[PDB]
Amino acid sequence: SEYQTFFNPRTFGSGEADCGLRPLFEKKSLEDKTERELLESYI
Amino acid sequence: PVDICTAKPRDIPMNPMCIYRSPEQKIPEATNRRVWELSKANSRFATTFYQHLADSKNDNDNIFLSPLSISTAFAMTKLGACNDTLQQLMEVFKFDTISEKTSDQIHFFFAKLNCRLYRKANKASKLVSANRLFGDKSLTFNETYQDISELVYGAKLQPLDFKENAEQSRAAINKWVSNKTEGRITDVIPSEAINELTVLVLVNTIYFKGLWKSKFSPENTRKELFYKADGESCSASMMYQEGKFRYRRVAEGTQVLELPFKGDDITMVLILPKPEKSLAKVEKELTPEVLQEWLDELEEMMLCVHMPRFRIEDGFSLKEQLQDMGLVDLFSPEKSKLPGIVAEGRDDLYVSDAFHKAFLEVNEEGTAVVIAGRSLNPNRVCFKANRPFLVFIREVPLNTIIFMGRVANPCV
Amino acid sequence: IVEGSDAEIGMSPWQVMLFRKSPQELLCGASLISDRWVLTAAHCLLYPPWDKNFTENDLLVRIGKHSRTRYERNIEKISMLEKIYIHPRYNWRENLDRDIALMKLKKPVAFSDYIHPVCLPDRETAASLLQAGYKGRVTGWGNLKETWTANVGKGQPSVLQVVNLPIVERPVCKDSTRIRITDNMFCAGYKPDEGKRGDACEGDAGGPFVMKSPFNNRWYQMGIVSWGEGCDRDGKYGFYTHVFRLKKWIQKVIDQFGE
Ligand SMILES: COC[C@H]1O[C@@H](O[C@H]2[C@H](OC)[C@@H](OC)[C@@H](O[C@H]3[C@H](OC)[C@@H](OC)[C@H](O[C@H]4[C@H](OS(=O)(=O)O)[C@@H](OS(=O)(=O)O)[C@@H](O[C@H]5[C@H](OC)[C@@H](OC)[C@H](O[C@H]6[C@H](OC)[C@@H](OS(=O)(=O)O)[C@@H](OC)O[C@@H]6COS(=O)(=O)O)O[C@H]5C(=O)O)O[C@@H]4COS(=O)(=O)O)O[C@@H]3C(=O)O)O[C@@H]2COS(=O)(=O)[O-])[C@H](OC)[C@@H](OC)[C@@H]1O[C@H]1O[C@H](COC)[C@@H](O[C@@H]2O[C@H](COC)[C@@H](O[C@H]3O[C@H](COC)[C@@H](O[C@@H]4O[C@H](COC)[C@@H](O[C@H]5O[C@H](COC)[C@@H](O[C@@H]6O[C@H](COC)[C@@H](O[C@H]7O[C@H](COS(=O)(=O)[O-])[C@@H](O[C@@H]8O[C@H](COS(=O)(=O)[O-])[C@@H](O[C@H]9O[C@H](COS(=O)(=O)O)[C@@H](O[C@H]%10O[C@H](COS(=O)(=O)O)[C@@H](OS(=O)(=O)O)[C@H](OS(=O)(=O)O)[C@H]%10OS(=O)(=O)O)[C@H](OS(=O)(=O)O)[C@H]9OS(=O)(=O)O)[C@H](OS(=O)(=O)[O-])[C@H]8OS(=O)(=O)[O-])[C@H](OC)[C@H]7OC)[C@H](OC)[C@H]6OC)[C@H](OC)[C@H]5OC)[C@H](OC)[C@H]4OC)[C@H](OC)[C@H]3OC)[C@H](OC)[C@H]2OC)[C@H](OC)[C@H]1OC
Ligand SMILES: *[C@@H]1O[C@H](CO)[C@@H](O[C@@H]2O[C@H](CO)[C@@H](O[C@@H]3O[C@H](CO[C@H]4O[C@H](CO)[C@@H](O)[C@H](O)[C@@H]4O)[C@@H](O)[C@H](O[C@H]4O[C@H](CO)[C@@H](O)[C@H](O)[C@@H]4O)[C@@H]3O)[C@H](O)[C@H]2NC(C)=O)[C@H](O)[C@H]1NC(C)=O
Ligand SMILES: *[C@@H]1O[C@H](CO)[C@@H](O[C@@H]2O[C@H](CO)[C@@H](O[C@@H]3O[C@H](CO)[C@@H](O)[C@H](O)[C@@H]3O)[C@H](O)[C@H]2NC(C)=O)[C@H](O)[C@H]1NC(C)=O
Ligand SMILES: *[C@H]1O[C@H](CO[C@@H]2O[C@@H](C)[C@@H](O)[C@@H](O)[C@@H]2O)[C@@H](O[C@@H]2O[C@H](CO)[C@@H](O)[C@H](O)[C@H]2NC(C)=O)[C@H](O)[C@H]1NC(C)=O
Ligand SMILES: *[C@H]1O[C@H](CO)[C@@H](O)[C@H](O)[C@H]1NC(C)=O
Repeated sequence: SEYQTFFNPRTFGSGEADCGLRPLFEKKSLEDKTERELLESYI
Repeated sequence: PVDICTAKPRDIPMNPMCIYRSPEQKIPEATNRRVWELSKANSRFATTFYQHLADSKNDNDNIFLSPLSISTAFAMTKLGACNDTLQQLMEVFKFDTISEKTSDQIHFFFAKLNCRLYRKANKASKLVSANRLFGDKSLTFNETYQDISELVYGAKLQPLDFKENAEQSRAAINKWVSNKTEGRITDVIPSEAINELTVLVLVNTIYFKGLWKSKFSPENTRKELFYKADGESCSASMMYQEGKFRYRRVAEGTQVLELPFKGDDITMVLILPKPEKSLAKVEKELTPEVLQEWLDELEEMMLCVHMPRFRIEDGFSLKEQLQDMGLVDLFSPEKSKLPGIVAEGRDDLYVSDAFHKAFLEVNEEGTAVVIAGRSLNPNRVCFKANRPFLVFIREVPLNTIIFMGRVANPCV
Repeated sequence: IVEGSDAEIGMSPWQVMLFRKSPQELLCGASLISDRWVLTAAHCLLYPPWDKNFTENDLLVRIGKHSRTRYERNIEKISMLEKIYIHPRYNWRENLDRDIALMKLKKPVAFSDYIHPVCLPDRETAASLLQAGYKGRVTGWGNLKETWTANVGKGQPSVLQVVNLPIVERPVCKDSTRIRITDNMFCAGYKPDEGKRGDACEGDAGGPFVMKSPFNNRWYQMGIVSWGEGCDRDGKYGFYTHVFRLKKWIQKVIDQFGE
């Protein structure tokens, strides 16, 4: 739906499927003080 | 062909016309003991010689010389010396301490010592030299002495016309030294030093510029004041870098630093006294024993180095110093004894003058520029040479002092 | 980090702190890409010119930390390393080209609100976000400013620092330095006529340069803090190892040694 794995979990371990989503932010509909500053720069 | 660097004493007979006889540290790895006792004698000579030289110059004058090159040169006269001339040579250069065999074939073992040093510095660094003895053509030189000279000293005594062409002979000598060093060392012999009474002249010049093992980046270089001994400021180009270096703060706050050249076998050692203690004081209170002791105690660590880039071209007559140290008969027309140099007939031969000139160039390079990364490696200490410091260039394993000097004024 | 700010709690749950076991000292930063692998910079472990060659047994990592010195009970986790892998053609002899290393933990670490892996880019994500002008986030406990004097323990932050920087054009990077650049690096940082500033500094190497995907809203590590000349110097930029361009080697180490 959004993220497609690349490494084999056998030798890579767990966590790739959920990589990139911070427990205290994205996963809680929260943003940090300056991530907006990053999107703005995206043309 | 005869490879002096591999050949042994017996391979080729080259005994002197006369010999002399006078009434701890561990030996380095892969080293011939005779070459080693020779290297230790030069250090004892360098100490006494540097002292006379310093007490004859201005505290604000730079100094740079190669005691090794001087000892080698006078070992060539020793080859044909006899009686009091020979004795004096032995005592002044500290040859009267080493063993019999080493003493008798000293010229050979100096070649051996030099072979080893030449191939180590030229691996990456710059170590060129131009040495020679010049005699008036009216004389008849000993051919056996010539063959030995060319084999062990690189060239045989060169006949020139001092009696009829002193200036032209003067120019030929300067042009010849300049040729052999690619324009690096010029005017070794000043005008007036050679006239129609000149019979024999010694000339030994040496140049160096080693590729730093870890070089300074030019973008970190800037003007900064340098405080000379008199008391005046001075705008100098200060280089800077951080890296791992052998360092040590010794007695009375004097700092010791070793900056190795590519290869690690040849390094530069800086002695920086506290702003309070004068360089002149360290120059008098330092001996080979204490220096070796400091060098033994150095620890490797991350530190910053602030060093001025400089140039030292020091040339001078060796005559006065050496006489002052006791080498008298060699320079005297009446008393000199150098039979071995001349053929049979009757010689009134003696050394007219001896000239030395050494050139040291130090800058950022000493091919891709290197960078080291952003990991945490804090500078434990910082070595800022913004005031007079001593310089030594040595061969690590053998501890052979190749060059020694003082940077008393780097600026313009 | 020069000109950054105290990161917020859990703002960078993949940040890893790399220590030399004994004597203990903070060497570099690093990132968590799974529950058993940590990515970092190669010169943080291997640098022959300084006789630096750290191996599994000389190392250790602390994960999920915020404060630089205070022990954060029940939040941070220490882990030893089973093995470390340095890119075979990492060029320590000149420009640190391919400055990358992988590290396998003794045992997998447990995730939490404080420990969480970051994503590695795919060709597409790397092609749309890796554009000049676009900003990424650098983080670490490195120094707060450049220094030229003895500086053990000087200029250090009390907590994780963070700063956002814009990727620069390859033409500008190349002309800002005389160090032969390669396609395996990319530089970030503000130009002189931009007024604002900031950069990574001594101690930030190995740390991650991340970007948030506007596509799936996930964070991706596009770079690894690698090198610079000084810190935040006018007309100079910080350099980072191009992670995606080395993904082939990362995969080669993983499904060959994580067996
Ligand atoms: C000995 O000598 C010594 C010295 O000496 C001196 O001298 C001195 C001496 O000394 C000794 C001394 O002594 C002491 C002295 O002597 C002396 C003596 O004593 C003192 C004396 O005695 C006492 C003597 O004397 C004598 C005399 O004489 S006089 O003079 O003195 O005089 C005589 O005389 S006469 O004349 O006579 O004769 C005599 O004398 C004697 C006599 O008779 C008897 C007698 O008679 C009787 C006499 O007597 C005397 C007396 O006295 C006695 C005296 O006394 S006093 O009182 O007066 O005196 C009187 O009494 C009375 O007198 C009598 C009589 O006299 S009259 O004259 O008259 O006769 O006398 C008697 C007397 O004594 O004197 O006789 C005598 C005795 O004798 S007797 O005999 O018996 O003894 O003398 C003598 C003389 O003089 O001599 O002294 C001397 C002198 O001194 S002064 O000072 O002076 O001078 C000398 O001097 C002289 C000297 O000098 C001369 C010497 O020294 C010298 O010498 C010596 C010797 O020599 C011989 C030396 O030593 C030496 O040394 C040496 C060295 O050392 C240092 C040594 O050696 C050794 O050791 C060493 C060391 O060890 C430690 C070593 O080294 C080492 O080595 C090693 C090895 O090497 C070989 C190394 O190692 C290293 O390195 C190596 C290498 O190298 C090179 C390595 O290895 C290697 O490895 C490698 C690797 O492996 C791992 C390999 O390679 C291979 O394999 C590999 C792997 O494979 S596998 O299969 O497994 O895999 C591979 O690789 C691979 O590859 C692949 C491919 O590639 S390529 O390129 O090719 O194709 C890959 O893959 C990848 O890739 C890529 C990339 O690419 S690139 O490049 O481009 O980058 C890829 O691809 C991709 O990408 C690309 C690119 O891109 S971009 O864009 O980026 O650009 C692309 O392309 S393009 O074009 O396009 O671009 C591509 O594309 S394409 O289309 O093309 O395809 C792409 O592709 S893709 O597909 O990818 O697209 C890739 O991919 S990625 O991404 O991943 O990258 C990839 O894949 S793929 O498939 O794909 O392709 C890979 O990679 S990975 O990643 O895969 O992995 C790779 O892999 S890796 O890993 O590698 O990377 C490769 O290639 C293929 C292959 O092939 C090559 C190899 O192979 C196998 C291997 O090899 C092996 C190694 O490992 C590593 C390392 O480590 C280890 C090492 O290191 C460095 C080294 O180290 C160093 C060596 O070798 C071993 C050894 O050897 C054996 C040696 O030996 C030991 C030695 O020897 C000894 C020295 O030193 C030198 C010199 O100097 C010093
Ligand atoms: C031209 O230049 C050359 C180069 O130096 C000179 O050549 C040297 O000349 C000296 C003597 O003037 C030579 O020394 C003498 O060598 C003799 C060696 O013979 C044997 O010695 C022992 C024998 O027991 C053997 O081991 C050896 O293999 C030889 O077979 C010695 O016997 C001589 O003894 C001397 O004793 C006293 C010193 O204590 C002297 O005062 C005596 O006069 C006596 O000579 C001496 O040691 C030397 O070997 C020569 N070397 C070379 C390369 O040939 C020329 O002298 C010089 N000539 C001119 C015109 O200047
Ligand atoms: C030191 O001396 C050497 C030679 O003794 C100098 O090198 C010589 O440099 C000249 C030009 O400066 C060369 O001239 C050319 O000679 C060839 C003959 O081989 C001739 O065909 C050409 O028309 C030209 O005249 C000369 O070859 C070269 N000598 C050699 C062969 O090495 C050197 O310049 C001197 N160094 C200094 C400046 O003291
Ligand atoms: C940098 O240094 C490490 C450590 O090397 C030491 O000496 C070696 C001879 C070996 O005995 C090591 O265990 C010591 O710690 C190097 O690691 C070893 O390197 C050798 C040869 O390169 C290799 O055979 C070993 O497998 C390595 N470690 C082990 C398991 O012994 C490392 O390779 C060195 N690399 C560089 C760039 O110098
Ligand atoms: C040198 O002079 C001394 C003084 O008399 C003499 O005894 C000695 O034999 C001389 N040496 C030689 C052989 O030249």
